[PDB]
Amino acid sequence: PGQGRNNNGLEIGCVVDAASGLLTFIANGKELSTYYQVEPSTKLFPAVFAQATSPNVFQFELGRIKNVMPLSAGLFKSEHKNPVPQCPPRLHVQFLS
Amino acid sequence: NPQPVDTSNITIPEKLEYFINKYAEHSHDKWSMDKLANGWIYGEIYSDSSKVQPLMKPYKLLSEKEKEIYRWPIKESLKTMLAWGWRIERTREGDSMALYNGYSPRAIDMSNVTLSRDLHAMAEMMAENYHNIWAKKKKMELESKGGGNHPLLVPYDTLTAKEKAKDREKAQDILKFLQINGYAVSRGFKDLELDTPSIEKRFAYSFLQQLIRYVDEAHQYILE
Amino acid sequence: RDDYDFLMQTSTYYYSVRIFPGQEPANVWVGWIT
Amino acid sequence: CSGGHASNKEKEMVTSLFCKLGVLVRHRISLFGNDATSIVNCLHILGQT
Repeated sequence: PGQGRNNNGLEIGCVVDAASGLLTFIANGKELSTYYQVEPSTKLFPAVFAQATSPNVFQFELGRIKNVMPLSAGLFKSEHKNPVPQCPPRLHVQFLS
Repeated sequence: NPQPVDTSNITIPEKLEYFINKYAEHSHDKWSMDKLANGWIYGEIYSDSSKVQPLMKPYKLLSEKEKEIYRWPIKESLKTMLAWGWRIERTREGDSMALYNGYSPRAIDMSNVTLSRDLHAMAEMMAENYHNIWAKKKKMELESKGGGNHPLLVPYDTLTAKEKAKDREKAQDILKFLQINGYAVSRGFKDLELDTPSIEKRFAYSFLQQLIRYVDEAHQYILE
Repeated sequence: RDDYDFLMQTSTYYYSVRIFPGQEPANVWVGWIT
Repeated sequence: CSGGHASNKEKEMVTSLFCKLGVLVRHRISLFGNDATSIVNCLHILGQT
């Protein structure tokens, strides 16, 4: 729709299928047309490239949607079967320098 | 003695009607937010003691008579902004939403919206106009009263940050809402042509031209 | 709401990014990198 | 190299300054009320310029 989105900050949702390699993106509750198919054993790092136009730019919301594991259940082996989203201290934001 | 930039002659274009709208709406929304924060309630009678407000109905249910004087500051703001010649360009997504088409307590948190520093100088100087308007009206009121002086009547740069705060923040909120709408605001004109190749364009050449002219005048004086 | 059996047997993972209001979305890219 | 380049028009008109003030100060030290030292300083620095 463009323009007004202030009802809630633009929520781009990244969905990864580790069994098929399908990369689908959810934007404000609707699936986007762009999809990426990757090859087996690919290690994908969650990443955001942004140019700062405000003091608050973006936020890594580590959560879950209906019928999907959170990112922690895939990142960590000890939390493989835990549907509750988590953010252990090991995970942290890195920047290219 | 401050003169505000007069703009009574200038008129708003029709393409700015769509901007006049939704800003009538947004100002009504934020005014209702302030009222509900103060405990104002939707009551048909406007009694201050019981805190019942008949203006809580949405903008569409609001009457046009109170929509005037309401739209008045918005009208003068856009009029003055155009009076400098500054141009605003509307983007396609605006008309897309146009054709797309109890009370509603949704408001926009505009604090994190940021303008450029050019837009900041823009807002500062147009806000200086706003302070000049206020100073002119207060000067007229005070000379009519014939006695007194006001501490904030001092010149704009003489005002402090907290004193400027109201005028500045209303300046940014209007220009930021404009930017998020997509009306591309810029200065009236851009440099048609600058004579950079001019050898006299530099300071040194003009200085030494003045110097040689004055020293030759002094020469014919000294001959005299 | 969500089916626990499907939910435990699935291998799909999700994270989301909130672009804050006032930050131009055209200057923000979201996804995965290797 | 960060700028600081007078044009050749600059330099020719500077030479015009030098020549014209020489013409002025030709035998006029008596008229100059002891500022003749200022003229002498000015002509040195111009000679270096």
